[PDB]
Amino acid sequence: QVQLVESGGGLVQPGGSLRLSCAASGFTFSKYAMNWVRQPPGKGLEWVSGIRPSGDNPTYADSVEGRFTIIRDNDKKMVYLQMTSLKTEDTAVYYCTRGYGTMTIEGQGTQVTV
Amino acid sequence: QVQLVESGGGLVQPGGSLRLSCAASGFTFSKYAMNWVRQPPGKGLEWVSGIRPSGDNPTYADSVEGRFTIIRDNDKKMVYLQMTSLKTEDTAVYYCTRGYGTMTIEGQGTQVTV
Amino acid sequence: MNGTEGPNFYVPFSNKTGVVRSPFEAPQYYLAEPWQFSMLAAYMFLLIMLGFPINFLTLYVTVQHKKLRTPLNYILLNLAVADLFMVFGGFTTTLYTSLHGYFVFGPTGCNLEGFFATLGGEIALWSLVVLAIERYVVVCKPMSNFRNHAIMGVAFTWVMALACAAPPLVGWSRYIPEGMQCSCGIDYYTPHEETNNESFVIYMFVVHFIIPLIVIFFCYGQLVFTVATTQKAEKEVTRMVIIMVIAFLICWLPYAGVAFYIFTHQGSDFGPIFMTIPAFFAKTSAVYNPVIYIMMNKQFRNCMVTTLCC
Amino acid sequence: MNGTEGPNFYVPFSNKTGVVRSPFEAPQYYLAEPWQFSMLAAYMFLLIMLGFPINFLTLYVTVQHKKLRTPLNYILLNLAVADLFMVFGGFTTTLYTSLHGYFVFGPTGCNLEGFFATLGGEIALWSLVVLAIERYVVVCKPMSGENHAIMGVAFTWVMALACAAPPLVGWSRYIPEGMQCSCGIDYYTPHEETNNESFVIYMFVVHFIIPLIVIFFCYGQLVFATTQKAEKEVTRMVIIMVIAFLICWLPYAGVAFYIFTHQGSDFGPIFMTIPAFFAKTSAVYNPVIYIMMNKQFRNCMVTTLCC
Ligand SMILES: *[C@@H]1O[C@H](CO)[C@@H](O[C@@H]2O[C@H](CO)[C@@H](O[C@@H]3O[C@H](CO[C@H]4O[C@H](CO)[C@@H](O)[C@H](O)[C@@H]4O)[C@@H](O)[C@H](O[C@H]4O[C@H](CO)[C@@H](O)[C@H](O)[C@@H]4O[C@@H]4O[C@H](CO)[C@@H](O)[C@H](O)[C@H]4NC(C)=O)[C@@H]3O)[C@H](O)[C@H]2NC(C)=O)[C@H](O)[C@H]1NC(C)=O
Ligand SMILES: *[C@@H]1O[C@H](CO)[C@@H](O[C@@H]2O[C@H](CO)[C@@H](O[C@@H]3O[C@H](CO[C@H]4O[C@H](CO)[C@@H](O)[C@H](O)[C@@H]4O)[C@@H](O)[C@H](O[C@H]4O[C@H](CO)[C@@H](O)[C@H](O)[C@@H]4O)[C@@H]3O)[C@H](O)[C@H]2NC(C)=O)[C@H](O)[C@H]1NC(C)=O
Ligand SMILES: *[C@@H]1O[C@H](CO)[C@@H](O[C@@H]2O[C@H](CO)[C@@H](O[C@@H]3O[C@H](CO)[C@@H](O)[C@H](O)[C@@H]3O)[C@H](O)[C@H]2NC(C)=O)[C@H](O)[C@H]1NC(C)=O
Ligand SMILES: *[C@@H]1O[C@H](CO)[C@@H](O[C@@H]2O[C@H](CO)[C@@H](O)[C@H](O)[C@H]2NC(C)=O)[C@H](O)[C@H]1NC(C)=O
Ligand SMILES: *C/C=C(C)/C=C\C=C(C)\C=C\C1=C(C)CCCC1(C)C
Ligand SMILES: *C/C=C(C)/C=C\C=C(C)\C=C\C1=C(C)CCCC1(C)C
Repeated sequence: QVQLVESGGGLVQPGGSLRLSCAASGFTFSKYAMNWVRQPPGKGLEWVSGIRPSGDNPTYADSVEGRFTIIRDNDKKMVYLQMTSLKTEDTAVYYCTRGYGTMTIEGQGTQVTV
Repeated sequence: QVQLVESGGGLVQPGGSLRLSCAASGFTFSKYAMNWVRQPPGKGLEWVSGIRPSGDNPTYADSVEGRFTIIRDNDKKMVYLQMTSLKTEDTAVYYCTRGYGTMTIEGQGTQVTV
Repeated sequence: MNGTEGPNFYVPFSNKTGVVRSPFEAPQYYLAEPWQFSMLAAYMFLLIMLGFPINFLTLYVTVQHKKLRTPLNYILLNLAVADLFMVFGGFTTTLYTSLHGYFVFGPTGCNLEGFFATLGGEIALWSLVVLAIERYVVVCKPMSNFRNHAIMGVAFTWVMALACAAPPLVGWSRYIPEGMQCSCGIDYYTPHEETNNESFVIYMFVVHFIIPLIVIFFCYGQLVFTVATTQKAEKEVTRMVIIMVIAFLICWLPYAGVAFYIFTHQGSDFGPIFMTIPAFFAKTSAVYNPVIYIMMNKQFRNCMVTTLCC
Repeated sequence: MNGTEGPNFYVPFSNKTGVVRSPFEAPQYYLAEPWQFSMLAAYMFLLIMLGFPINFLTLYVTVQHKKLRTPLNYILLNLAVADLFMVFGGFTTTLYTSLHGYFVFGPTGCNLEGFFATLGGEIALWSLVVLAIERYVVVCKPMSGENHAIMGVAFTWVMALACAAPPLVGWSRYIPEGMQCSCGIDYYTPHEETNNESFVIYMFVVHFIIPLIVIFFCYGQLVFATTQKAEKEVTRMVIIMVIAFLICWLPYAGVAFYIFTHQGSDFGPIFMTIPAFFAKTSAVYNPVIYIMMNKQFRNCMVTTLCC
């Protein structure tokens, strides 16, 4: 029975900072990759960031290129997202997804409002 | 160049009467059949009545069964529709179509408002 | 009403219930049971399935061999070419449409199905005209010291068949879905004066059907007082020409008769199963002809095995 | 973000551009040129076209004749049965999908394509296991026809169903490959929930390598008018039947392993689709040899055709 916690996030002022979390439970964590995906108000899902199973090579969207940074802990089953120098459009509900896809396992999410 | 005139019709009070007309032009008239079709406000087209090329056997919808009656003049290229004992829902824009189909040549028709 | 005419189509099923839809826009499963449409697609598969190899191999064997250049072989190659144009041009569309239940391709999809199926039957017919003339000239011998021509006789079939199948595509007449709205054919139903299909049907029946039959039975009438190499090559080939016509008459009369019945009784009470049975039955025109060329003519059958078992 | 994994699928093409779609929902013409999809459908037609007659006639001739009941003929009928299940069960779906550009049937449409194509190769493989054992027993003669061979045909269908069925059950799954026109065992995505990683080890070793050991074991034993030809030509054809199998299935089997190891690496749709569709000649190539090499059958085939 798979479970993905969606810790970290809340209300932050423009040009601020925020470090999200994604605790994994009930599967071989380091044998899969993990991504971050957000849900803007009105607009469709955006694939934010992604990283390999080992964690060597991270990839970001052009939207949040360089500003955001993704990193994972294989030992403690966690995926972080240090979001820095935020903007108004980054206002969204953030989810962490498995594999390489935008399909989201059910998660608490996190209301990141900028 | 085919042309179908849509004479007869106008404002009539509930339970009244009205005799429509449909003058044919620019084709062998008696060599095919003709129908009547109406456009109620909001709802889709209704096939009202139809008749064979010779004019022997007429057919009516269940909606206007017996009340309406169709008859054609092959000599003068005309199709009539003696609509009797009208109702409120008969309010529509009436067209006469060729063949056996609901596709209406020309347009405008006649504003039969009950 | 009895049928249901439209701009492109004519559905032989009353639209009093309000169920009738265009056979280009939506499926026609209200005409007959959904499994009956799969029965067509299944049947239509076997026509394509046994059509390609027999027509392809017959084309291959005839061309591969420098021998086998008798007029009989030229025409039975000519058929094999047309029969492939049937299988690829026409039968693909109907097999695809039979599945979906309507001409999802569109009005042009209908044209393909009718066109190449019309060619197949006319090219086969006008070929039997050539064969009838050829068997006449050898037996009765109207021109002395006579016995190239076949190649010009193949040009005759493609000229005459295109005088039938092409005009619908141009404007004079049209191809319209028939029966279950899975096949297509010449508009026997709607007069459509704008298209002038009424005049074409007279043209098609007399010129593209009846006149041939007169010429065939004219030439057969010459061989009434009549019926190693010359005693068999005259007999078996001319015998096969008759069997080739006999099979043609079994094949195309069902459709040709029903087409005339509908041409006379336009708007009468007839269902979708009426025409679709003899229509799809006539699509055996792809396979039956070069089965006889193998079955009867053993001369070819020997040289066919040469190509297969090398 | 080299590939694009989904619940059902894995598209070997990055979804940074945002273009990638599910190969069950929409067509995949962004993977390769639209004419390359028609190239598949054209190629795939000829497999179905020359597949049915050769397999059907070979089935017909074998059953029609009361003669021709040597184990060789039983297995080459067994193949002809399976090869028809390929042509009808699998090849129809891929030919239809190749046209449309995606599995419009749905996830079950993928299962058909993979299942019967998996059977065809495994039934053919486990048949070559039986043939290798049969040619061994006659030549080397450890023991001093229509029985053992019939049980050997039961062996192939038992072992092939141990490969192709479990994906349908739950252990492993069938997933679109390359251009997303064929399907196959999930090498690309671990999908631990399904446990396809464990199945791939199972499939390679147990379904494929074990056979190859048994075949080359039996071939290793044979290193040192009727009986002099029926022993030679048949055992010779068994070798040619394997040689053709090794040409056919190594391309796919190698690429499948490459992808199994390098999951998430940069590879395109053309990588797998070439050896995948190449391996679909498994329907036709086997009973071409049975006609081409074995002349005994070729004679009796003509009997059925030219009566
Ligand atoms: C076989 O028999 C069946 C049933 O008997 C028949 O099906 C009907 O086909 C007709 C078309 O031939 C359909 O009518 C159309 O409906 C359109 C909208 O209807 C939908 O929404 C209503 C909801 O109210 C539903 O009940 C309905 O089922 C539909 O889903 C309508 O837009 C069409 O007409 C407008 O557009 C044409 C094209 O431009 C125009 O010529 C018309 O005049 C009309 O525009 C309006 O004109 C009036 C008058 O000038 C104007 O004041 C008004 O502003 C315009 N409209 C607006 C608001 O913009 C059309 O009537 C009908 O829905 C079908 N019924 C079914 C099955 O639902 C088949 O056609 C028959 N088969 C054949 C063809 O043989
Ligand atoms: C490859 O990458 C592309 C990148 O775009 C992915 O495409 C996006 O897929 C997501 C999947 O969820 C889509 O997100 C959903 O959009 C719905 C609305 O889409 C339509 O309307 C919007 C109007 O704003 C148009 O812009 C858009 O084009 C569509 O016409 C929303 O209604 C959905 O929200 C609902 O469902 C989600 C489920 O997760 C809930 O969380 C929400 O609360 C809500 O109930 C959802 O946001 C997104 O629209 C797609 N983008 C595009 C291009 O339209 C591909 O999916 C990906 N490839 C694959 C198939 O894996
Ligand atoms: C739908 O199809 C039916 C069946 O073909 C059509 O019925 C035909 O209707 C005409 C006109 O009523 C009949 O003509 C009359 O026949 C009688 C007896 O044969 C004759 O005495 C009259 O002088 C006249 O010719 C015709 O017989 C009848 N067909 C039969 C026998 O069923 C019907 O007309 C079609 N519907 C439409 C819209 O035309
Ligand atoms: C896409 O594939 C490329 C090529 O295989 C990957 O690049 C490799 O990245 C690893 C580290 O993750 C390096 O050790 C290799 O040297 C790289 N290969 C070379 C030489 O190009 C890339 O990481 C893949 N991207 C993702 C995230 O899937
Ligand atoms: C399945 C599709 C078909 C049958 C399409 C068209 C067929 C014709 C137009 C056939 C007509 C005739 C032929 C081919 C043979 C002689 C009689 C004919 C002119 C009625
Ligand atoms: C075109 C469809 C295909 C290739 C579907 C599935 C194929 C397999 C699962 C093939 C695997 C293997 C077989 C059948 C033959 C021996 C090697 C193998 C186990 C990799």
